[PDB]
Amino acid sequence: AKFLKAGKVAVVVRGRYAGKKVVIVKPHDEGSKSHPFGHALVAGIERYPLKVTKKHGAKKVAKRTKIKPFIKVVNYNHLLPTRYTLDVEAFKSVVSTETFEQPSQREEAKKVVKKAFEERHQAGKNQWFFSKLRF
Amino acid sequence: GRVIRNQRKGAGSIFTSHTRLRQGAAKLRTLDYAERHGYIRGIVKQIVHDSGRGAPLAKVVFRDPYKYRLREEIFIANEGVHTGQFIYAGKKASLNVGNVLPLGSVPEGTIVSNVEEKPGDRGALARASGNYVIIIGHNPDENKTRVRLPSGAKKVISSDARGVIGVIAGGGRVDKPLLKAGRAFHKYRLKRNSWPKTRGVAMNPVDHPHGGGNHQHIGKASTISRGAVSGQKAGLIAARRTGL
Amino acid sequence: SINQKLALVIKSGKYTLGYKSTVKSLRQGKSKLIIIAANTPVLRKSELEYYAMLSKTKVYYFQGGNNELGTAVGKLFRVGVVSILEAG
Amino acid sequence: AKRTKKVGITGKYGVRYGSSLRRQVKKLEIQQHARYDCSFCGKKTVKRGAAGIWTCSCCKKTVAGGAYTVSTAAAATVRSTIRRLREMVEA
Amino acid sequence: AQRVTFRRRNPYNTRSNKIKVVKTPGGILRAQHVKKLATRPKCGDCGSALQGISTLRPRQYATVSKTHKTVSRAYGGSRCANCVKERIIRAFLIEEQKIVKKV
Amino acid sequence: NPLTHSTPKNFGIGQAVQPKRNLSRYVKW
Amino acid sequence: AREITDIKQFLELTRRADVKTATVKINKKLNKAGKPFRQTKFKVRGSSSLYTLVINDAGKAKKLIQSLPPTLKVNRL
RNA sequence: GCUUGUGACGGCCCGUGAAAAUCCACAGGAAGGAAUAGUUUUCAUGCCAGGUCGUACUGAUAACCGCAGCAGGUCUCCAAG
RNA sequence: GAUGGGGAAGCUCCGUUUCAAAGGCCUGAUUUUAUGCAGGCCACCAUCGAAAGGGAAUCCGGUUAAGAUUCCGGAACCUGG
Ligand SMILES: [Cl-]
Ligand SMILES: [Mg+2]
Ligand SMILES: [Mg+2]
Ligand SMILES: [Mg+2]
Ligand SMILES: [Mg+2]
Ligand SMILES: [Mg+2]
Ligand SMILES: [Mg+2]
Ligand SMILES: [Mg+2]
Ligand SMILES: [Mg+2]
Ligand SMILES: [Mg+2]
Ligand SMILES: [Zn+2]
Ligand SMILES: [Zn+2]
Repeated sequence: AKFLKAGKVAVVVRGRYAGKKVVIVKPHDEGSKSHPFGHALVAGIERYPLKVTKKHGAKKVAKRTKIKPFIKVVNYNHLLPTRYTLDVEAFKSVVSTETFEQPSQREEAKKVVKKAFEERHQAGKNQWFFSKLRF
Repeated sequence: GRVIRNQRKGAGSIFTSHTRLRQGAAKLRTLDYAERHGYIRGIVKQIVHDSGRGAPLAKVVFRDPYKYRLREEIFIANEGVHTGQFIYAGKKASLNVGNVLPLGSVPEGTIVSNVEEKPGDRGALARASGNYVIIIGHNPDENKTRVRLPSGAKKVISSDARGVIGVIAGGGRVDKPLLKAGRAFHKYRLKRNSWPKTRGVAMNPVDHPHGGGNHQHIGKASTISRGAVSGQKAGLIAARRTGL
Repeated sequence: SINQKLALVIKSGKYTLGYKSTVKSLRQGKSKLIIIAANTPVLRKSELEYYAMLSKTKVYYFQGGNNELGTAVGKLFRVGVVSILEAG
Repeated sequence: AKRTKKVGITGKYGVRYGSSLRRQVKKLEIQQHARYDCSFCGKKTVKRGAAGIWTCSCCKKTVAGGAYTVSTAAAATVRSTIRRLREMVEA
Repeated sequence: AQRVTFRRRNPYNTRSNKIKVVKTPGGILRAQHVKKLATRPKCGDCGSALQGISTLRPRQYATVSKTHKTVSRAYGGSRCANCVKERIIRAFLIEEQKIVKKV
Repeated sequence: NPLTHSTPKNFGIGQAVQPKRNLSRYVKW
Repeated sequence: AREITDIKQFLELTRRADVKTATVKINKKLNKAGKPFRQTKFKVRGSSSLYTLVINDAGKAKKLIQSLPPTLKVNRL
């Protein structure tokens, strides 16, 4: 009956990431010491990869497949859950409550997320997650 | 005498229409490939007032079939049409209020408005507020449709002529009296210079055929033949009968 | 008679009124049935269906507007969606 | 208290224009100045702008209607006729 | 008791000829010509005023920085947050419905 | 292979914008 | 037209390669409730704007004059 | 309190009460770009230039029009006890 | 109110995007020289019409027999490059 789990894919509705697809890593159903509301820890895409055709060269294909990730704590009311899923075990440990409140630790976590997303995009799977929403 | 009042209106100097505040000519879409084969969907963005016209106007935006852009149309709104409503125009449109269909694609008894006299003239019949056209019969051979007009006349129209389902909004306007000369003044201020009107019998013979005399009277029959010339056609033109 | 059945569950069961509280119940999986008024916007109606599909919750459509649904529950105000937590 | 016996809103015209003409204006002025239920939001917040234009204060949805009423008797008959004809030609 | 005059050759009280009386360091009252007040930019969907956008005359927007004329979000200086929220929800739900209609 | 996808366009009535076709028959000479 | 409060940013203006003159203004002003004091204002004439540094401490005002560059032209009162 | 500016509202219409130049934002992603190096002149500072014609005064019981230094006529802003 | 066109013996009349093959800025191509030559873009198609409508940007002090938001002193702002 509960669908907000550690593999659910959601759509951000507010906060400079509106219209970006995101995946839930760690949910907190009953608030916390900070953020006194239902919220989840998510990792998403800030810059979707561009479309690739057969005419593009090797140097151009690699440039158009770059993905810029982000990490954010989002209220439940600002998320639109979907029916799609994406396993987060490759970067579940690095993204946690401790990775915040530290400028340097946030950068290291996002580098791990970028590696996982780029490998996920290669050998195409989770195609709906890597396709930008049009609105 | 001199040139009478009804002769001076054809020169069009001070008798032209006042068209500063008009929203634009109210026409249907140009009949194209989508209209005659399938249908195209439009969206009502707003319903606005038009100066000099009793009925309100609807702004409908369609997508350009052959180019990436939006095209805006000005329609005469029917009763029940609201902002945000989807409008379907074409041969394969459904029978709903606000949809544009050719007269050959509706059953007998359908109520339509903004009816084309000929296919492609973009609406000529039943445009004033509260008026409509009734479909009374079809002739599948030679592609003709029989319709009933607001004046009661029966007309035969091609079945490819388009029409809008429903009745023109704004009905019942003429049931409230103007109640004073000021309201009539502002009504014709947005239309043209035809008000107030001086009676011909109150003029001099040089001015009007009804003018002159020691009493205010016409002097001859007011029924005027169809063959009379300009300057004579004052009164009741080619009247088949008079009286109550 | 849906009016009679809905009247009884108010007295003996747990219910929820309003859009914001209904979504919260569906998000937490504590809703057994949601009742949606006839005059609600389609965009809002389609969003409640998507939440109910994810949580596997039955959806019933009320034959009346928000004014009528408020009377059926027993309130003097309009109600858009009713969430039934537990039946009586 | 009850300020006037029968003129109602037409008391702004005083003794002019004739009682019969003032009586007909009263019936239609009440209709055009009234509030109506919105079929979209359910609230009684519909008022006339220009003739034939009715807008909801809450929804901000504007509906084309009659000159002095949201829906005329003739327009209601049209909707019934179209609904009956649509069903026959679709099934 | 001190009276003022227009400082331009326009002698008529038009919209572009509005004045305000001020006192100068010289101790006298002198008229000051003020420009017409600006209007806030409006939303492209609902027509409400946009939050976080400077209110200037049209030609003054070419002198201020970009941060004054936008909000860090999609459709920043064009649509308000609520209209952007409705666009995203409507876009997602309709596309999901299209998939189930295909099958 | 896994980066390129097939995205056919629907050129029906009311669908995507029509492509450029040969209009020599309709040219206003 | 522009008031500068940081002492460090004032010294770099005097050697910005576009400054030619500066002036020192001494004002006798009273404090909130007691005896008056000497207020010194340092104004640097830039190419596009005038920068003014205001300090109410007489002791610190003397040190700034000594550290003022000799190339810069200074007008007293 | 007076004059005036402005804000949120309310009444009224079979009257619902200009246009264009011009300026900005967004959607879109064509191109262009880093490692011993480049882009930003929408952040700051610094450099140069900005032509042509009008500009005095009266604006009225004497500077305008009425044969005139004519009790006539002629648009408008500021407004003390 | 021109043009394209159509009227009129003609001085000229109609008409203003009209039954017209109606035009030019983003560059690429070229280091013979200046722009010929390749894609694509856009078809809007003269001009005149407000010293009270729309509109990029300046204020204070001082100065003359007679000028100043224009000169002087000080302090700003806009456009183009
Ligand atoms: Cl006459
Ligand atoms: Mg007489
Ligand atoms: Mg005669
Ligand atoms: Mg006669
Ligand atoms: Mg002006
Ligand atoms: Mg002068
Ligand atoms: Mg004279
Ligand atoms: Mg001509
Ligand atoms: Mg001009
Ligand atoms: Mg002078
Ligand atoms: Zn409503
Ligand atoms: Zn909005």
